[PDB]
Amino acid sequence: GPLGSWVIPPISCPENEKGPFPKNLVQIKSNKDKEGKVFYSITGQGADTPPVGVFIIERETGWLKVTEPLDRERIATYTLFSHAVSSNGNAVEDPMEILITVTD
Amino acid sequence: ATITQDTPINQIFTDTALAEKMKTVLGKTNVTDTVSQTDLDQVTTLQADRLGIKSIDGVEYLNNLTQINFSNNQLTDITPLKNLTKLVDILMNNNQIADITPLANLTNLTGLTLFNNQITDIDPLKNLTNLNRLELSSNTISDISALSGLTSLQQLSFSSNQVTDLKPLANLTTLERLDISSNKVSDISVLAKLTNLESLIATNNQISDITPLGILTNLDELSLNGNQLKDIGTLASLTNLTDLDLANNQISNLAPLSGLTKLTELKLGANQISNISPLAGLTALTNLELNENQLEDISPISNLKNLTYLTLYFNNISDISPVSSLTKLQRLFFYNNKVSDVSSLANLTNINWLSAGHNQISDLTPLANLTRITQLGLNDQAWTNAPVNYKANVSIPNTVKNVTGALIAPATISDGGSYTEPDITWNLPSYTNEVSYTFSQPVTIGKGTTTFSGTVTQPLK
Ligand SMILES: [Ca+2]
Ligand SMILES: [Cl-]
Repeated sequence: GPLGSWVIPPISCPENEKGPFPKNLVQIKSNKDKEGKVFYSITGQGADTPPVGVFIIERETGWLKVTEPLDRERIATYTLFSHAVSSNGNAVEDPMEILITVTD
Repeated sequence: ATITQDTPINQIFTDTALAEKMKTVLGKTNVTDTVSQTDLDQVTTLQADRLGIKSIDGVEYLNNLTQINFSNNQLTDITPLKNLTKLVDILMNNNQIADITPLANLTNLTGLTLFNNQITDIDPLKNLTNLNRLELSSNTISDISALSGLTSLQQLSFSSNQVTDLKPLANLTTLERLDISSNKVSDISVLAKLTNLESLIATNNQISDITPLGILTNLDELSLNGNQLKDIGTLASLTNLTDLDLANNQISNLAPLSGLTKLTELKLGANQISNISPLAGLTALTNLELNENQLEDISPISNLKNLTYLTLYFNNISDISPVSSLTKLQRLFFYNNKVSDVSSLANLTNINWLSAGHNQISDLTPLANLTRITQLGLNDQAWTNAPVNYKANVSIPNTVKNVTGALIAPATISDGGSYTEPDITWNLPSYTNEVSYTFSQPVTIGKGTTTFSGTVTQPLK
């Protein structure tokens, strides 16, 4: 199923956060990291399409980071997808849709 | 630096992307329409992020600029910034910037954002003493000596560089928020000076000694994920902590955590813990992560009435029933344990993520009303029956029951055996020590879909 070996906490970030940026939100994890290295990426609006790069993921460690303060009455939500590959480029997981809620 | 006579925008701003912007910013229909110096003087802020800008030639003529965002461009050269001394704030992350000497005299700066460039030498920062926020992650900095007089700093990152030596932080006693993650940091003794630290992030380093943190009593967030921590006795002094990340270390003794009752997130996965009794008064937890340890008795967890997120995967757990107390669980992970009876999970009305693969689960009926599930996992169960006596015609009951309450027919059956509900029947000529069977059955509960699968071993006497 879509779950696969995904392990991911719910994601909601306050608007007007203080630096320093980038700021860690959650660590995205595949439990297939037990068979070998997994490499992490994200796609979606806020990620690879406008506004690009509001969210980034560290490609060894799966740290999902916001790179600037958010404003709730501009975009109150964001939908991304996570991705896990092996050294070989192979998907070890089915991309997971991630909801990021901007909070008070 | 100033234009005299009306001049086409596209002749001040040589960048296609940037003349396009400055056309609008200055209020003009065409990139060729002229502007004078007075037009240019009135631009005091500029948001030119994410415009694919390759050059900022021309920005020197905006002498009254106080605040700029050119993040997420393709800038390398930033020399047109040299004389813009009224600048107070620069956001310039995610460029291809190598040389920052043009910043050297931008003495009025309070905010300087340079992460994701290719910067090595930060010596041009040294005179920027009005700085209170500085961000330098994801560059190639080995030496932070140039931060030593930056004694107005409050917020400071240089995660993901190659800085071992934190000595140059010693006098930055104004710091409140620091990130030193992914560096080659072993020795955090200097951080003992940073008495005003409220947030410290130091993931993916080589820190084994945390006694420097002891007098850092204003810390409310600490992340020491992926270190070589074992003795965390020091943490018992940090009573303001609300967010503690200690995953991927060597920690077994949690008693120093017991009094840290303001914690709402604790991460402790991939450690060496068998005892979680020190955790039981932390009733304000919403997130707890306890995966990849040595757990068996998780009964201390029943106290933690507020948890919405719990990880428990890769332990030695048989009795899952303490979690049934935790009425507000939305995501539960226990892949790779020894759980059989999942019926206590019945009282988890709010569960969305149920991750229960590689356990000893034969019966899904008690999960039938868990209809908010949107992510499910149940594959690769296994169990070994108590042995039964070898007979040439030995037979055992299929016990594997789907969520509907119907038995799932075996997928395969060893030794040429065969099935007629409910029974599996072998036809075995000579003694054999064991027979087996597999099952594999796609299933959806609410909206979470998995394959429920397993291998059942039957030893024979
Ligand atoms: Ca792990
Ligand atoms: Cl972990």
